[PDB]
Amino acid sequence: VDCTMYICGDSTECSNLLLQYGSFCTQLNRALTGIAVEQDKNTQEVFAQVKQIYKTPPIKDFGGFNFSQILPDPSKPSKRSPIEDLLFNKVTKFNGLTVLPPLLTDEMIAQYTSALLAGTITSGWTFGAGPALQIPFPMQMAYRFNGIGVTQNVLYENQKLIANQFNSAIGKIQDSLSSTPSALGKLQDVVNQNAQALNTLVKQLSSNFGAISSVLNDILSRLDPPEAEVQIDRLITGRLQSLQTYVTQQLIRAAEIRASANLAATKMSECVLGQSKRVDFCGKGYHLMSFPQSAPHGVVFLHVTYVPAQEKNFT
Amino acid sequence: IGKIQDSLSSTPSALGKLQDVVNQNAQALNTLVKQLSSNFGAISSVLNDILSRLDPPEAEVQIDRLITGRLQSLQTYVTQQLIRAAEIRASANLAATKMSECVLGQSKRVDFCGKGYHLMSFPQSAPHGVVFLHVTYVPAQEKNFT
Amino acid sequence: NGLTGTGVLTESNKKFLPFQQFGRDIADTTDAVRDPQTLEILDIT
Amino acid sequence: PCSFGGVSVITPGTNTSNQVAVLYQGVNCTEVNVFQTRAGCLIGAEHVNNSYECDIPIGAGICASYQTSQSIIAYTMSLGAENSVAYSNNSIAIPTNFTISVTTEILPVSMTKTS
Amino acid sequence: AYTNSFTRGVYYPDKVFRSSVLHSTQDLFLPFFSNVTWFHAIDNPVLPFNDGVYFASTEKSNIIRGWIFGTTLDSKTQSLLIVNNATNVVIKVCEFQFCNDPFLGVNCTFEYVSFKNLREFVFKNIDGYFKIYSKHTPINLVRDLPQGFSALEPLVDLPIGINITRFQTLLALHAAYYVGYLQPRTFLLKYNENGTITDAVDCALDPLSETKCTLKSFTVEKGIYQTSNFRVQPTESIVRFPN
Repeated sequence: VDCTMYICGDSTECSNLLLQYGSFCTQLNRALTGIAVEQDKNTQEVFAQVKQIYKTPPIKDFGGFNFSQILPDPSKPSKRSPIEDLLFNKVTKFNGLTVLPPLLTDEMIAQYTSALLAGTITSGWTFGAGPALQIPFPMQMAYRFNGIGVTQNVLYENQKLIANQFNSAIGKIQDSLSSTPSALGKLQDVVNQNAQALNTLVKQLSSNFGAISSVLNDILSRLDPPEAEVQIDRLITGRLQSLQTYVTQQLIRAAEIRASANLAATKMSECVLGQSKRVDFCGKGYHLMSFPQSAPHGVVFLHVTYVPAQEKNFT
Repeated sequence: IGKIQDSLSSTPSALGKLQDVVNQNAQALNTLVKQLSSNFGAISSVLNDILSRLDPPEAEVQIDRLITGRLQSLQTYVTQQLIRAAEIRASANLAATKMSECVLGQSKRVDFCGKGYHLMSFPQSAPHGVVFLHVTYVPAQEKNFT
Repeated sequence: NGLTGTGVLTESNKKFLPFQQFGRDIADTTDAVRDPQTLEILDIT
Repeated sequence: PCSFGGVSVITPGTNTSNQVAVLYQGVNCTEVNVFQTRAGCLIGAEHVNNSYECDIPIGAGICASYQTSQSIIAYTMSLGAENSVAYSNNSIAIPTNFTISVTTEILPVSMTKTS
Repeated sequence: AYTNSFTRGVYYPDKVFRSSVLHSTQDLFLPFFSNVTWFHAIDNPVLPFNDGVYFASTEKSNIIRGWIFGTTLDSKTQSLLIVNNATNVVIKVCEFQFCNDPFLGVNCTFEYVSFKNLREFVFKNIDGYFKIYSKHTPINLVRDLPQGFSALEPLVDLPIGINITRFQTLLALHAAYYVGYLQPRTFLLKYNENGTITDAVDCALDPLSETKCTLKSFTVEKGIYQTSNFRVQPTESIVRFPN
């Protein structure tokens, strides 16, 4: 925001009479710079976990695992997954105020997420702490199954049925995400909150702030001294206390947003880069895989679970 | 160990986190001290000359503007110091968690303490801060096989 | 002038070169003024 | 109505040098060395084929640095080198040697008290 | 663009002994782009004026000897008219029978009765008094005066301010002029305890100085900063209002 002209209405009078107050909007701008730099620091922290870019081989022979629904589409002009495009499609300043563009853009965000997906699918968890080593997908799955506490031969003796189940599950989750209209609640809430905040901030100007008149251009240099100072100082109390609550509801909002970001970063580092033993951390049930996706101002996860379903009485 | 001694002796960019909070508190104190000297429309800022010459019809508004300006500025002294306390308390919670988990045992968590496979950890003291050393294991040379 | 109070007088060392009238400090107040009538530096805190 | 915007300054350290460039925010150069960009008007910067990572961030997906000696130039963001591996039904990699590393970490603990 | 009385031209607004502290003051000072040539009368006489000299070189004099002039080349205004006995002076807007051409021989108070020794002067007519400042060092070369960083230290004075004519710091002992190009803005000072200090700094030589004054510091660190918002110039109002 532009403090001096916003609060004085570009008045030379206001100018040479308001120098009594001091550095108020200077530290206001200090706080605004602080929150602005915090935003980009958070974004870089969450999405800067990988040092080298990788790429998948062009031949798609992965033993039945049709990862097309999550892989980027080279044919389309934008190299994004079909579910990413579905998310992007379902998801849909003048009197001294400004809006800044983000430092990072969707193109390199998509590049980062695609590189992460390719690296993890190609080399399992090996690349998380050293040089990537190639290893077959069924052998990686056997390692995961031995990790959970089941003998490996079970996977071999049922791999076809397991692949069929996995393909069916991927199709069904695609159907569920296409059908689900209530998933975007938090992001919609944040956007609507910001919109309403700025709306009431701008609409504040039209009020008198208790003024015994309303014409802005004519009176306030028909008669400056005690009707100016009072109108503009109840205007500045109104303005800098709605911005006291503006800045500070924005900082507590950024505090909860940064707690969310910290938990998201931990989720990345544990569930996505490897396999976690903590119960009911990376979703409910048993945790095997992890697939991240991109969203406007948000991130989307995917999980793979193992569940038993047919017991029998025994002695 | 030798190379980490040399690296810490050489690079001076580590202490920025502590310097930030130190300068933040110093700046806040300087601002609140400075804001006293203004007049806020009063004819004078020295109270003795005030009550000697100009009474409190406008010294009552000068004390009103003083008390309200310090309402914002000292409620915000405690308010940004309070959000700072929230941040430092989250930091202290995280520090205690790291203490207990990665110093009193061995963590299986991925990249929770350093990069690689953690083996050892030793804490070191800093003014209003703490220092950790992580010893990890990294594979070096690879070969192809079938 | 116009300062009075109860306390222990303190010595001074502040120097003074070619152009002054009265002592003034940084803090927008008065802290140490050389004696106007004796031309001797005197600081009282 | 007419627009407005902040005037931004990009500079290296004082002891390093004293040459300085200027950045205009949100303005259009057609409506005001010249380097027309999406962000605005730049002086001393050029579309340079070689790229580096971000050193002094400016915004809008572009970063500038004191570069060719060193001068204030603008370059597009660079992430890192690319790589790929050979995955086959009968392929495997294995390590043979190791190494030891030491890393550090810093965290704040508290703050001073006043009255 | 610097050719000196050096970054003097910062006179001392009062005797308040600020010491080793930052403070920027807005006062009456002098603008940019002061150039001049050398001519004939069909190499620096009286300058474009105010009280002394400009901003970068070195010297030490023992030169000046004589005078018959007015400081504004008028002598109706305050001339360098020495009927001033060095303890009592005369300065005459005091109306006497003026000769349009001066001469030389073989009420207007100082006691109170009718310069590379860089003693500044006083004809700042805030309700009519008279006085002098004082500092010292000389001219044997192109321009000079010396370096430091602050105003000096207070002992005895009676200050009201200056109106003489040749922008300052002055020229004396221990054709047309030439001066340089100086930007007028606030001036930061640092009065060390021992008092070995002369200089200041300006704010709008360039965006470098803009940051220097905006951050209220000197050692500008590597980074990016934003100064005062540049309002896009509204040369004229808008044709939208009715009649």
